[PDB]
Amino acid sequence: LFRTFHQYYMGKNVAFVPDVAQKALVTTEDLLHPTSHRLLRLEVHPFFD
Amino acid sequence: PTLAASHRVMLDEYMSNKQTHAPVHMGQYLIEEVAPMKRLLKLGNKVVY
Amino acid sequence: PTLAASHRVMLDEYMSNKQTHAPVHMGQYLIEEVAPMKRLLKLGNKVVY
Amino acid sequence: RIQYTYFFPVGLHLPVPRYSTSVSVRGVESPAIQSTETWVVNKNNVPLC
Amino acid sequence: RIQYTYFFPVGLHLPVPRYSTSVSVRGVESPAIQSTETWVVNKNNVPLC
Amino acid sequence: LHDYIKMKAGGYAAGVPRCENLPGLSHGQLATCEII
Amino acid sequence: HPGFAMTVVRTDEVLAEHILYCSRASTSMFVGLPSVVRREVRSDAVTFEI
Amino acid sequence: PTPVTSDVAYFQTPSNPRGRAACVVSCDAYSNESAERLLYDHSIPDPAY
Amino acid sequence: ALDKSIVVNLTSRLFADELAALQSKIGSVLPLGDCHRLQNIQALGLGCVCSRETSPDYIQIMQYLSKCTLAVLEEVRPDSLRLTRMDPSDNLQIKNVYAPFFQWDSNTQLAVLPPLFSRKDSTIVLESNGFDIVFPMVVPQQLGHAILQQLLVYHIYSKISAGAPGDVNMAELDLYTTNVSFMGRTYRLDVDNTDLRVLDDLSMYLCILSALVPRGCLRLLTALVRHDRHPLTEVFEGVVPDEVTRIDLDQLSVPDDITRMRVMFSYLQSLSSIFNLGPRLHVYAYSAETLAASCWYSPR
Repeated sequence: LFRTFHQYYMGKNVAFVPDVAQKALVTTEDLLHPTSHRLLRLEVHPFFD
Repeated sequence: PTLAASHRVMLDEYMSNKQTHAPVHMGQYLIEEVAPMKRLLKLGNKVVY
Repeated sequence: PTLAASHRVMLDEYMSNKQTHAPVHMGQYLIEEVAPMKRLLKLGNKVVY
Repeated sequence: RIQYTYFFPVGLHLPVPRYSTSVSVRGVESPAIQSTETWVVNKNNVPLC
Repeated sequence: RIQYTYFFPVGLHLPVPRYSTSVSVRGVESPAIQSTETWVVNKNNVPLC
Repeated sequence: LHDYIKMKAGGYAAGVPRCENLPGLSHGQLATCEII
Repeated sequence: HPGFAMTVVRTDEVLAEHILYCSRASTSMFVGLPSVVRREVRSDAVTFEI
Repeated sequence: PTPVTSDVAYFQTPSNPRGRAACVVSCDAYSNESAERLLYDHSIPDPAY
Repeated sequence: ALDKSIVVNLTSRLFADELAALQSKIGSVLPLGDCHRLQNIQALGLGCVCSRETSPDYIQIMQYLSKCTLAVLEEVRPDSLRLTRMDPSDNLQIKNVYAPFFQWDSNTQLAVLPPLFSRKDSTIVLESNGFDIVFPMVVPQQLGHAILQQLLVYHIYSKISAGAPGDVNMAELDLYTTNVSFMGRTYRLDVDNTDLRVLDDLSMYLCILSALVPRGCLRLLTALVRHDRHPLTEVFEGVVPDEVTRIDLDQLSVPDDITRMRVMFSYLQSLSSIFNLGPRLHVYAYSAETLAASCWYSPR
């Protein structure tokens, strides 16, 4: 588990952010604002991700 | 839209007084119907046209 | 000026009873419109001239 | 003959700064209850869940 | 075609001896709240934040 | 930084002005609102 | 809440319908005589001017 | 299936079960690509709201 | 009280397919080597110069353009046409049918050019008489001097590829040359993958100039050295390249530089004669949805 660990965290770039992390901080109305498509195209029905 | 109330209360408060009506409570709500037809609501014998 | 209400409440107290209107609360307020034209506000079917 | 389409919600939730307008209700107001039903009045003036 | 202007505030504050001239509102009471919006009834009678 | 803010916030046709980003209104001529 | 409150202005249109009253004989009218000018003579069309 | 925080103020007013309005008489004649922009875009806030 | 009407009679009736292609226009521009009122079909096209059997050229059109008399269609009866003569400083109405469709503008200036484009786009082939009629290419002048401009560049670099194809990249060629950017507008022409050859003789000329012309100025610089020699021309040592001033007139003998300096100026005039324009008509007023114009002719 050292070699699972050093080889991921050694010299890392800007750390990526997935969709689900991006939805789960943004507040209740802020999603429904027209500044954003790329959090609303992937909202289709609340059972699937 | 039509009549609705998310508890039996606000239907009774709807037919009680139309003028001093309250549309939103802390838990529930109401929608007064807006339609090209009206009716005579007839709980008991109170009539709200 | 026209209508404003810093919480949702005082629009309802504007249209429920106009004579015993509540214009100011601790944090909230209202401005009655004064304009050369006067409409019929129609939330639901309660009518304020 | 004339048709129409009516519009209708059920089972919602309102935001955190809750408020009241009603003078006379002592029931619901505890903020832990959550409504899961509505009430509609028919042709026959009969409430239905 | 007569035009006009319409003066309009949002996001205000009131001084130390706050009060409540009020028929009935159970809701917003505390001085911890600070309202940051207003509401205007539309030409077509829809309140918009 | 200017390429950040415009993302986070936001011509003529036959002699009549016409914005491209609205293909229709419903509530009449869309008014303007200002900042002081 | 940021550091300030703010005020908003708008406009409006009203397609009014107006009543114009004018009293009797407050304008004298001087009316000349109509004259003819021609312009833009093509080989397929001829346009005038009054 | 409606989100839990779609606010009730939409529902009293004649409107659509869609999240957007859908009047097409607003658009031009014969502009299919322009008339789809009313229904399905998410940069343009609604002809409703 | 003058009259003008040019009726063109025919031998054979037109087919039901040809007449609809000639009702596609009703007013256009035809060169017409005539002053009579009755005329045979062998002159109203450009097949007198530009035809199938001989190879087409681009001077002999532009010679024939300024020499000739323009005319405007009015009507296509099945028996016969009916053209209208173009007086110098006349006034009439013009529609366009031209391929590809270059959108007009009112208050502009027009030149008359030959079709160097696709043959299906250019002409209308008659089978009733087996004789072509070819239309001239009516383009505004700035566009006409720009549509010639990069195509003339396009034809020169084609011949480099056949000799040695490792010198010109076609992506660099099909991006900077077949694109027209005027009136804020873009256009795209025909690349012609059939084989072009209309604009070859300019490329035969202008490249044979480019060894003759900068050889030519060194003799003219050492020509008339005086203190009458004009004071503006002292300046133009700064414009002449550094390599040009290292040429002797030694190796080219004196009986040969005669044969240069006549042939020097001969191309420099005949190329001016076609770059300076052809017969023209200015259009003052115009509407787009009708395509009808309003002209006044300007001869040359």
